[PDB]
Amino acid sequence: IQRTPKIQVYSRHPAENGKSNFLNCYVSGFHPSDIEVDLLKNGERIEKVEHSDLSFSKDWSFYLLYYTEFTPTEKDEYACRVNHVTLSQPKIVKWDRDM
Amino acid sequence: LPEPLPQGQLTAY
Amino acid sequence: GSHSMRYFYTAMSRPGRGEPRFIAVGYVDDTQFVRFDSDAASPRTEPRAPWIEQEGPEYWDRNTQIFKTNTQTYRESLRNLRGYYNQSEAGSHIIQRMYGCDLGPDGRLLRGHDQSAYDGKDYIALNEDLSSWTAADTAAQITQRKWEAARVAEQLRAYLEGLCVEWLRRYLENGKETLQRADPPKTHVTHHPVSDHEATLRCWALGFYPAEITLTWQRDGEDQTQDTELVETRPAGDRTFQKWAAVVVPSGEEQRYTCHVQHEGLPKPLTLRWEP
Repeated sequence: IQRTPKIQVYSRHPAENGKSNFLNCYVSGFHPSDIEVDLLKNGERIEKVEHSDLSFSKDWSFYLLYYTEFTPTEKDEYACRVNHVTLSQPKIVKWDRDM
Repeated sequence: LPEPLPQGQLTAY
Repeated sequence: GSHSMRYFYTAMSRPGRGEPRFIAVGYVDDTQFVRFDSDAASPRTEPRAPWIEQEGPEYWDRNTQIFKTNTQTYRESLRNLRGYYNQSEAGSHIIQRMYGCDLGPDGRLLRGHDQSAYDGKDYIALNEDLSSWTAADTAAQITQRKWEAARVAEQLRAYLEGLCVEWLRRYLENGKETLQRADPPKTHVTHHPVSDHEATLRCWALGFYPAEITLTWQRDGEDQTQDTELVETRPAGDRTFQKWAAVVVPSGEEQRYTCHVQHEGLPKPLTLRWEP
């Protein structure tokens, strides 16, 4: 069978507007490993997003971390868009500095 | 260090 | 006083899109230190932790030979398993293997591991005795017979009890400043009203290593296990991890709640409460 990914969008350091930080999108618990992940800034795909090397957990499910540099602000909206064979359409998860 | 290869042919599944 | 080394192999077929991809990554505890990807422009083992960079050319070429050979062999294995399950040549399939050694605080193999899965389901594993196999089904039984005839278990045991432990101890010494350094979590409790008479108390643990941690909410000294939302520990990207646990409490009763944090890097377990 197939397992749908769990998704968490958060920053490396506590969010401080005007201060450089790192935006992370952690996808995990999914099986087959093919997965599409983009980080969005106000709905637009950020370009130089990197990710960790494919690895997996004891239950065989895969996990990957996607990240990019980024400067938090008062109105700029950030989110993570993920698509997987288990998903009917891309799933959007907005960044909540309190999550 | 990962598991070294055998002297002969690596056994497939 | 606790350490392990693990290698994770993932081989994925993709009919119509080339030969199966083989990826291997190596970890010491929660720190990745090497990688290999058959899809790379120039497939070679690459360092992923600073302390492994000091290894010389022979180490890297030895690693690369191992992974390049595994790449070809796991393409045969995918073909074989497809046959064992009477599956069509049209589907994509995955074989995963994870193996390694566990050390106690007083060196020597504590336990060895070797497990493989097909399409996410357990397929075959080496038993704790490092001499016998446990096959999931009649298909895995074919692999078992092949491996017994090729003395696979005996070779794996020799590696797990020998080189695996030796190299793990070497890595632990070379990277002792990080691998043997437990960073305690920075903690704090946040309060988020959810209605006129209910509020969310969230206990945060940030910047810790290793990933192992215990975060629990107690009400009057009683665990609120069934009422706690506990998120999966996640990587910060700088080697450390983050985690939180939240509970919805009746407004005005926040002091009846305590967050308890246990982690190797802390001088003593922590007990936190919301501080207005």
